[PDB]
Amino acid sequence: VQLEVKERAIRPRSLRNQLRHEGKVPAIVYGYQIESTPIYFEEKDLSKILREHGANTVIKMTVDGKNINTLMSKAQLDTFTGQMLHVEFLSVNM
Amino acid sequence: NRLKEKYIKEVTPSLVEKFNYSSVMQTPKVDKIVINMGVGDAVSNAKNLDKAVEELALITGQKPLITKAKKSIAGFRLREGMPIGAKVTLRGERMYEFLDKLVTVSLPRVRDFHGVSKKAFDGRGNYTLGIKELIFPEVDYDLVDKVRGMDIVIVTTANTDEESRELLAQLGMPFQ
Amino acid sequence: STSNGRDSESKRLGAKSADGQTVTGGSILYRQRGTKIYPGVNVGIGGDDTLFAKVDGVVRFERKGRDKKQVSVYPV
Amino acid sequence: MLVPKRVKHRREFRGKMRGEAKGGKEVAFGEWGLQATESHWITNRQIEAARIAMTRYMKRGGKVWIKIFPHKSYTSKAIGVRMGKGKGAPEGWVSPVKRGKIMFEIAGVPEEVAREALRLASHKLPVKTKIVKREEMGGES
Amino acid sequence: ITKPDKNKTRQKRHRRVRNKISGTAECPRLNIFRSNKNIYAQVIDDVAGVTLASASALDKEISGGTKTETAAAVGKLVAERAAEKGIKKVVFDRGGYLYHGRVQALAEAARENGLEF
Amino acid sequence: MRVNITLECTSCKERNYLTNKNKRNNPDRLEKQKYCPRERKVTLHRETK
RNA sequence: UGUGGUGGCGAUAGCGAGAAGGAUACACCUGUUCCCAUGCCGAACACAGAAGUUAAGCUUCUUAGCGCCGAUUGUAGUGAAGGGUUUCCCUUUGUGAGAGUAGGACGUCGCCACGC
RNA sequence: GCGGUCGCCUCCUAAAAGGUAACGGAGGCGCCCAAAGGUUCCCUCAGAAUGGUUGGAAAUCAUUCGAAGAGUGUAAAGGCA
RNA sequence: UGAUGGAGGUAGAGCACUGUUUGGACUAGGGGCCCAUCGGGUUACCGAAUUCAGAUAAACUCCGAAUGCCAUUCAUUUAU
Ligand SMILES: [Zn+2]
Repeated sequence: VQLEVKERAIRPRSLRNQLRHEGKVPAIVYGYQIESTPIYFEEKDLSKILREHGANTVIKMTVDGKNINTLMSKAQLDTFTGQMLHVEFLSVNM
Repeated sequence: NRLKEKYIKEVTPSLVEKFNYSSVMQTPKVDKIVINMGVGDAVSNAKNLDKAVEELALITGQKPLITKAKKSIAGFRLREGMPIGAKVTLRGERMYEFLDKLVTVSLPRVRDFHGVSKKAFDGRGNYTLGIKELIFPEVDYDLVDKVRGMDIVIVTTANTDEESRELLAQLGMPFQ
Repeated sequence: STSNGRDSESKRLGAKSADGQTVTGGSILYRQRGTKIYPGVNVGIGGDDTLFAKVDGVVRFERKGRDKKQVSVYPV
Repeated sequence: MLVPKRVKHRREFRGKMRGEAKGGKEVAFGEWGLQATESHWITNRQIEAARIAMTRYMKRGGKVWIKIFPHKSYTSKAIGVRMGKGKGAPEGWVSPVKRGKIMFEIAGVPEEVAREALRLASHKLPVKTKIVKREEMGGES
Repeated sequence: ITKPDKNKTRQKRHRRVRNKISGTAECPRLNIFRSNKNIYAQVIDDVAGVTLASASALDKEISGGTKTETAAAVGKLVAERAAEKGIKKVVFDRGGYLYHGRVQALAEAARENGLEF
Repeated sequence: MRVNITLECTSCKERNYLTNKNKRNNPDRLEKQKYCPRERKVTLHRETK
């Protein structure tokens, strides 16, 4: 119902090095009624859904309007980190 | 012959009734007989090939081929280009007459009558029968002095075991 | 005491002409050993699989569907 | 001096390698695994030591997964031979591990024996470690 | 038993003949097509792909049985419809065929009536 | 085994051509309808004895 | 519009699976005396024929099971500019692949002939 | 110094044009074919499954699947259905 | 310098091929030991045919980068 719904830029170039330090999760969405955007996230809002709601349950991205029903596809990190990278959302509708 | 008129009169329409072909063009037929005589001993003696070609030319109406080697193996003691066997293709009316001879003459010259061996099954209308021996009227004791045999490979246009069995059965082939 | 260290010599393959040159008669375009590029308009294959330029003009490279490529010359 | 894990060659010699970085390659079979955090060669015999320090806390078997295997070879000269002639004789069988290939995996046993086994395993390998589950897994069939 | 249908091999031999030279800008093709009953002919350029003159076997005017008899007639009619448009140096397609009839009659009748080979 | 060999115009008698043979496969003297430069005419050439 | 012949355009044209048709046409199909042919064989090749049939091929239509074409993201790598240990890692500015896909896709265009 | 090597041809090292050294890592050469050449026609492979008299896992056969898993005089790359 | 065009198998991915290899399922029948002295073949590797997930490479490739490189009756600046 509510998440970290933000937007990004086309090529935010190598500033992403600093995104590795001060704690942001860059994320990815592409689907049916909206083609493709990248969206910010933080790690303290989705692992709580992974524990509480589960690893493969429904996420409702909201643009203060109609629903966007995404699901996880892949999130594999670099090792010896314990922090999120490469979150590919993937929406399949109702 | 006998068998073509058997097709045109009696063999076809009962087989049509058993399976209800919407066209007469789906009557399965008989094409080929392939006859082979693998020797192996002729590598030792080139005079072994002097007689099998004569025997096959007497039984058929054709001189058979002289088959190649296709391999080079010393564990079977063969180079390339080695004359080993002999093919006979058969088409047309000599097909039917040779099958007539097989029905009337060959099968009642078999020791220990038990029936034609069934298990040549192969699914797709391909029954082969090994022949071991003097099972033919155009053969003498004083001519044939070896224990050579024959080979039959009849290939049809059928698609089941059952239609192939009934093609061979309404024309003859007394199985077990 | 090593049983190695013996060499061929560099026989200097590779394209010797760009796209859009002004090319005279007969000059070499792309020297092969083995058919990596087929010829096209006004280009022949030598004994050692080279490529010519018969008609004076402009070298341009193309495709042959998916696999392999062509050289051809178009005059003025 | 016996090698636990030999190969079949195709080639006596290889170049001395150059390792930088990898990632990913999560826990797949078992339930408890290390992660190398550094970059070195790891030889044959260290894997023998890791096997034995794994198993001699394990009781009645359990589950042991080895996910790293030697492939490449070393050479060395004699003592006192000058620089000069061709490469040394091939001796040993080594394979490098970058930042994060999981070393081994365990399952079927509760955590305490597992963490003892992984501490015993980690003190016989020259690389710093951690301990990982199937921690964050959306793919679990 | 599979029986490979005969147009497949005819087209294979076409493709292994056509890849030398069509060359049909001012010296166009001929074309030769069997059936079990008839014969067809076209005269095509490249790469317009346009037949400039054509004649069937037995769809316009017949002579006799569907034979070399017809083949001489078609070899008449193709060149008689051709040289009105001013064509001189035509190139044969062999099709995928050989020369024991029904084609060389077309060839010879193409030779006499005004087409150079 | 294989020896260098020169040919011979059978009319004007000049050593025109040169080739190679394997003289256990072919012990004889060859006969080819080669060309003659001095006559401008096809001439049956043979091995020099 | 159908049917046949014949062309380019990267399989987005294919494969597999399912259905219908014989106006004309194509093909199977009946033969071999004739031109021809079989390293044996009218199976092919070549020559003649109109008894039979949509059965197969061929043509039309359905299917995203298989194969193919696949945006935008991100991430790995890297030019230039830097900084600490120099085994190697990190930071600004430019450029970004492969895997993963949402999606597309059971063709498009050209000429001639015969019917319609 | 004792050993090894001295001309030519393929591949890697070679930093995706060309070039590039080391007593770096690997294999060959000092021929052969009168057709193993030229032209013109015709053809498509290795294997695998299933039956078949001597017949053996594996000779000769027959059917089906099969883009190559074959071959190409000779070493290796690059090509060629 | 900027624009445009192609030559190509380097970094990284690196599975499709060729090499090296980790655990599961399946039998086709090797199963030495069988019950045996007439059908059940009991255990094991289940190896090859497969079929799953998972690694890997200077002389592995289904793919594939920045950069330099070759050219243009191209544009600007400069002096060879
Ligand atoms: Zn003379």
